[PDB]
Amino acid sequence: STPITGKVTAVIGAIVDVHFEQSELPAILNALEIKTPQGKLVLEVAQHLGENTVRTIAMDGTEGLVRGEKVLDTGGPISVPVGRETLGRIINVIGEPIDERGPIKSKLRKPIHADPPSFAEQSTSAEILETGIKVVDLLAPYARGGKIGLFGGAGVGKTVFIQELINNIAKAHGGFSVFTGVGERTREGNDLYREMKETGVINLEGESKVALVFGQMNEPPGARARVALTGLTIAEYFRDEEGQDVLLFIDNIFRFTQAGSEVSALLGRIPSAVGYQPTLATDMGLLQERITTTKKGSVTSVQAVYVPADDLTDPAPATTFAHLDATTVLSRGISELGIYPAVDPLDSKSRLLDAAVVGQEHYDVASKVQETLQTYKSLQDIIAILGMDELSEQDKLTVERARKIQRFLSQPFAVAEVFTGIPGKLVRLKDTVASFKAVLEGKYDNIPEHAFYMVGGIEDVVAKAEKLAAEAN
Amino acid sequence: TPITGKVTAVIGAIVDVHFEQSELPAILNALEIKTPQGKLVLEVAQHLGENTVRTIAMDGTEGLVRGEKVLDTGGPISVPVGRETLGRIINVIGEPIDERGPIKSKLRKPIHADPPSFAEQSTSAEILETGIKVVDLLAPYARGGKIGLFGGAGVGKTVFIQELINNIAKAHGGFSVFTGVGERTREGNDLYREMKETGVINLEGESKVALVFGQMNEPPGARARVALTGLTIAEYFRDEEGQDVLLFIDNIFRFTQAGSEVSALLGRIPSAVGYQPTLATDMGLLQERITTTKKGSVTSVQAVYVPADDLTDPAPATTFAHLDATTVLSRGISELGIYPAVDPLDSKSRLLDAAVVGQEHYDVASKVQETLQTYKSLQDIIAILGMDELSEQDKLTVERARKIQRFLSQPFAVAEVFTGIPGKLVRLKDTVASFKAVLEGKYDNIPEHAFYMVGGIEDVVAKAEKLAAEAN
Amino acid sequence: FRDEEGQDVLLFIDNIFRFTQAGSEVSALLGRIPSAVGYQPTLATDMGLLQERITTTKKGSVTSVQAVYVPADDLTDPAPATTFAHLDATTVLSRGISELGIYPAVDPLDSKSRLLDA
Amino acid sequence: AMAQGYAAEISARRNAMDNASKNAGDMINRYSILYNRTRQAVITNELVDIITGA
Amino acid sequence: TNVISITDGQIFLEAELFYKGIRPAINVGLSVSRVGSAAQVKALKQVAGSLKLFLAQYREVAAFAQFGSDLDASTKQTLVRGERL
Amino acid sequence: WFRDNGKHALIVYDDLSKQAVAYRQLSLLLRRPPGREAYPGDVFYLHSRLLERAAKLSEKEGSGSLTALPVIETQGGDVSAYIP
Repeated sequence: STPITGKVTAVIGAIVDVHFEQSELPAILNALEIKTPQGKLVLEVAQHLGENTVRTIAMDGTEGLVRGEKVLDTGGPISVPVGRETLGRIINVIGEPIDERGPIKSKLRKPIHADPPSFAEQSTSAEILETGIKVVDLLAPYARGGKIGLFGGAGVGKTVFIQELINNIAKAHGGFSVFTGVGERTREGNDLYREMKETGVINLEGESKVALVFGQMNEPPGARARVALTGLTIAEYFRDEEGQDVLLFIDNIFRFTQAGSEVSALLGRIPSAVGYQPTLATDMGLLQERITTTKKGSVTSVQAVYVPADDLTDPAPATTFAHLDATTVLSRGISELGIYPAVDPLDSKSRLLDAAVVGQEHYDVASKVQETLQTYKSLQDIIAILGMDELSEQDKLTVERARKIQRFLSQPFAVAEVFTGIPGKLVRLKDTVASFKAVLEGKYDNIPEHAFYMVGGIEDVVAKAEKLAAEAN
Repeated sequence: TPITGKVTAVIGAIVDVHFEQSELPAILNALEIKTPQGKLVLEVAQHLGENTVRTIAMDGTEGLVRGEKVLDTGGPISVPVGRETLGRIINVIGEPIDERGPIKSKLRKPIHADPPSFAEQSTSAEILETGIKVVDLLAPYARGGKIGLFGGAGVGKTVFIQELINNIAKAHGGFSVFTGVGERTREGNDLYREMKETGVINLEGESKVALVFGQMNEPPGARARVALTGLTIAEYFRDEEGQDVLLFIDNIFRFTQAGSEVSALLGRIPSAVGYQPTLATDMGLLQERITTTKKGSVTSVQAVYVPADDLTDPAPATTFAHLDATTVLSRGISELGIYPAVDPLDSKSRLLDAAVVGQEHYDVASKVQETLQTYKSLQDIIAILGMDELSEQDKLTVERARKIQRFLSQPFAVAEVFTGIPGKLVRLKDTVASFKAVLEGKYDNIPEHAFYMVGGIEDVVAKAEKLAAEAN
Repeated sequence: FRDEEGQDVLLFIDNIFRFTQAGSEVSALLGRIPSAVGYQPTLATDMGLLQERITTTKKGSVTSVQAVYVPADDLTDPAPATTFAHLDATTVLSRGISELGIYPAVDPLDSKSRLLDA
Repeated sequence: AMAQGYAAEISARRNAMDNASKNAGDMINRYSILYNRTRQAVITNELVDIITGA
Repeated sequence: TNVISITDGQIFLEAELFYKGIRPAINVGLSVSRVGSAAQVKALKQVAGSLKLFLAQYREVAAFAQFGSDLDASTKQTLVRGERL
Repeated sequence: WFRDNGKHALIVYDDLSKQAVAYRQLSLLLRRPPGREAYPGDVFYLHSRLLERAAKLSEKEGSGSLTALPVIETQGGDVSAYIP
C-alpha cells in the first residue's frame, strides 16, 4: 500500500547516496526508482550504510540529478520482463528497450537477483550440441548442459561465432536461445542487431527466439555489471518455464569482470579478493552458478572469456578458465591465417569428449585428427626449414592430409555474410565427423589445395575443385 | 591595517595558520611567520575553511610555536628581477644567497604569474649547435626551445648539463640564467665555480648569468617553489629584456618529488606510484610557463632525473611530454663505458626533420638508428649463439654498429675530470659527414678503441694511427 | 634458573624464523600498516626483545642456540642471514655423514672463523 | 676426409648449437624468473596500493 | 586496457619499428582493426588482400632470418618479399 | 566428533588457500587493519588452529586417528607468499 520514498541526498562519483525515511530504508540490491527530466534514472541500492542511508551506484547517467529529489523504492530488486515476449527485443539494463521497439508485455518482470539451484536442483550430464562448425563439430563438442567457453582478442570476433552458433542451434532448437551483450561496442551492437534480424533469427514481426540484451558499455559501470544478472535471470525464467534446453551466451565475461571491478571501486568497498577486486569471487561465482543443470532440464551456457593478450597472471582470468568444462580457442594470429572459422583445433578442448560420450568413431578420428594436426603442427617447423621433402610416405601423406584438413578446418559462417561474401555453411555432426575422417582417410586425397578449405562437408569439398578446375580446362 | 595570523598547527613541513579575521590570505599568496632565525615565508596552499588555511613551508618547520603571529604579504612571493640579478645566485625566496648583500632590483615581479599566451608562441625550427655527437646528429637542440635531458640518477645528467652550459653560454648572445632544484650541494658549488671561472658571471663586471639555487637540502616547499622562482626570473628576463635568455633547470624531477612529499602531508589521497595527486597539472604550470614567445627567446634545459632508472615512472612520463628536444641517457649505455651515455636509439628531437638540419643529415641519422636498432635486435641471438652463427651481412652491420656506438661518446670540456682528455666539440656538419662516412665504410677498418673519446673522424683516424704506433 | 643457581644454562630455540614470523603476525594484528614486502611497522624489535638480553654474566653464561632448518637452503630471508651470522662455526650435518660413521655427524669442515688470533 | 668433415660439422650443428641451446635455456630460465617475479610484485603492489587507498 | 577494450582497435606503434627506420611505424603484426576492409575503398582492397598475407608471412620468416642462415626456396622468397613490402 | 570416538578418518580441507582469501576479505570488510599480503595476520592463526585439529590419539583416550588433505594454490610457485 504505502509508497516508500526517501530523499536522495548525495551524489558522489557515479553513486547516489539515497537516504530514506523511518522504515523506508530500501534493501540492498532492491530496485529503486528515480524519475528525471531526461526520463527514468535507474539506481540500485548498495551497502545500506546506516543512518537510514543506503548507498547506490546508479544504472544511468549521473548528470542532471538534483540533490534531495525523492526516490521511491520499487519494493524489490532490479527487474526486466521474462517470457517469450522478450524475444526479438534489445532489453536494456534499466529494462527500457533502446531499440524503440515498444513494450512487449510479458507475464512477469522478475527481480534480477535470486537463488541458485540447490544441490538437489543442480544436476549434471554428458551431452554434445550440434554447433554446425566442423571445428566445434569435431575437435571440441559443445555441451547440452555444460558451459562452453572461448577466447581470442580483438579482431578474432568470437561474437561472430556466437551469433553463428545461436543461429545453427536455433535452426534445430526445441527451446529458445538467449544472449547477453555485456558492454559491447555500440557499433558492434547495431551490426549484431542487423545480422540477427536479417538472418531470420530475430524475426522482427514473426516469432524470434534469440533475445539479445546489451549492456551498451557507455553507461556508469553498475548497469554494465548487472546486465549479465538480468540475462541470467531471463534464461533462468526461460528454462524454468519452457523447460527446454535453453542456450545461454555471454558477450564478454572479461568485460563483465572489468565492470564488476569498476563497480567495487565505484562502491566504497575495498577491492582485494583478487589483488584488485574484492567482489570478483562472489559476483563471478554467482553469475557462473546461475548457469545450472536441473532435473527438469539444462540451461547450457556459452561465455566468451576475452584473452587480455596472454594475461596468464590475472587470478580472475584463471578462475574463469577453470570455471568451465569445454572451450574453443580462436586466435587472430596463426589461427585466422587462411581460416574463416579462425579457430585452433589444437588448443581447443572438450571435457565431454569421450568415445562413450562423443561417438566411438568421432573419438577414433579426432584422436588421429588431433594427432595429425599436432603432427602437422609437428611438421609445421620442419617443412619450412629444409623443405617439404623430409617427410616420409606416411608423413608426406599427413602433410598432404592435414595441411589440407587444417586448411579445411575453415568454414564460412551463416552470419558472417556482410564481410567475406561466401554463402555460409552449416553441416551436421553426422556430416562433419565422417567428413574429417574421409579427409584423413584419403578417399578424396586428390583434391586441390583450396578444395576442402573454406568449404562445406566432405561431399561439399568435391565440387570446390571441380568447379575451379574448369578455369584450367 | 596589518594582517596577522596565528599558527594553529605545524605538521611536518605543511603548517597551518588560522588567520582569525575577515580577509584571509589569498591562495597561492605568501604568509610570513617571524621565526627568530629569519623570515619563514609560507605558501597559502589550501583554504581548509573555518578561517584555517594550510601552508607549505618555504624554510625550516622546527620550533614554530603553535600560535606565532604570521604576517601576510598578500600577493605572490615578489622575486626581485632585473639585470642586477646577473652574477647573484638568488635563493628560493629570492633572497640573495650571494654574500654580496641586497641586489638593487628596479622591480620585482610575482613568482607565480600567467603562462605564455596561447597566441604568443613563436614557433621556431632553429637548431642550436652544442657540439656533442649525440646532440650533433641524433637529436638537434632547438634554438630558443625547451630541451629536456631526462636521464638516470647522475649517470650523466649533471655532467651533460655542465658541459652544455660551458659550451652555449660563451656565445649565448643574451642574458642566460641557471635554476636548480634538489641540486647536489657539491655539484651546485662546482656549477658556481665554473660560471665564475668561465667569465659567465663577472664578480665586478658584466654578468650574463643570474642563478637561483634550490639545493636538495631545503624544506620540501622550498624545493618545489624554487624552480617556480627561477621560471619567474626567466620569463621576466625574456619579456622585459626581450633578448635570448638561456635558463637551465637541473633535476626538475626533484620539483615533482617535492610535490609528492608535500601532497601526502597536505591531505591529498595517494596517487599513482605514490606521486603527488597533481603531477601533470603542476608540472605543466611550471613547464608550460617556460617558452620562447615573440617577446623574447628562451633556451630551456630541463633535466629530469627519472626515478628508479626506469622512464616508466609516472613523474618522468608526465615530464616527457612538455619538453621539446629529448636527449635520454640511461644506465644501459653508461655500463658499456660510453661517457656521453646518450641512448641513441631513444633520444630524439622533434626539432629534427628532413628540412631542418639537411636531407643528408636526416638520412644519416635514419641509417645510424636503423643500424643500432639492428644491433640491439640481433643482440639476443648474438649472445645465445655467437657472431659467427648469423649472416655475414648481419655480422658486418653488427661490427659497424659496435664501432658507431663506440663513436657515440666524446670528450667534453668539463668532463676532462673523468676521461682526462681535453674536451672535444664535434662540429655539426663535420659530425654528420663523419657518421655518413663511418656507415659508408670510409674508416670501417679503423680501430674500435680508437673510436671512443675522440673528436670527429679526423681525430678518429689520428687515434687509429696512434694505436698503430702504440698497440702494434 | 641460571641466576637462581648460578648455573650456566645453554638454551635451544625452536626457530628464529618461527618467532619472528609470529611477532610479525601479532604486529599486523595490532594495527600497523604493511611494509615494503612482508613486514610491518615493528618487525625487528620482536626478536630483539629476547635475544638482546641473553648474554654471559659472572654467574655463568647465557649462550643460547637457535634451531634452523635452512628452508630451501636459500639466504633471501633476512632473519636467517642474521642468524647464520650469529653462529661462529658451521657444523655441516649432511645426512650422508650421519651414516658415514659419525652418529653426531657434526662436520667441523665448515668451522671457519677469523677469531682465532694469537 | 670429406665424410669425416661433414660428420664433424653436423656435430658442430649438434655441438655448437648445443652450446647455444644451453645459453638459450639459461637465459630463458633467468628471464622467466624475472617475469614471474615482476608479475607477482605488480599484483602485490596493486593490492598494497588499493588497501593503502582504503 | 580500457581504451583497447572500448576503442575500435589499435595501430600499436611500437618504438622498435620507429627505431627500425619504418616511419610511420605501424607495427603491422601488433596492429588491429575490428572494422577492417569492409570500411575501405575496394581499390585498396584488391591489393591489401595480398599485402596483409605477405606481411603475415614476413612475420613467419622474421625469426628464420634472425637466425641468419639458409633455408628452402619458400622461406627465402618470403623473406625477400616481406622486406621489400 | 569422529576421531575422539577412537576411530580413524580423513579430512580434506580442499583448497584451504581460497578459504584464506575469504578470511582476507572478511578482515578487510570488518575493517581489521591490513598487514603483509593484505590479509589479516590472523590468517595464520585461524589456519594453525584449523590445521592442528587432527592427529593420532594415544591409548590414554582410545587412540583416534584423522588425516588431513588440505590443498593450496601455487601462484607461480608462490614460495615467498604468506598463505602458501
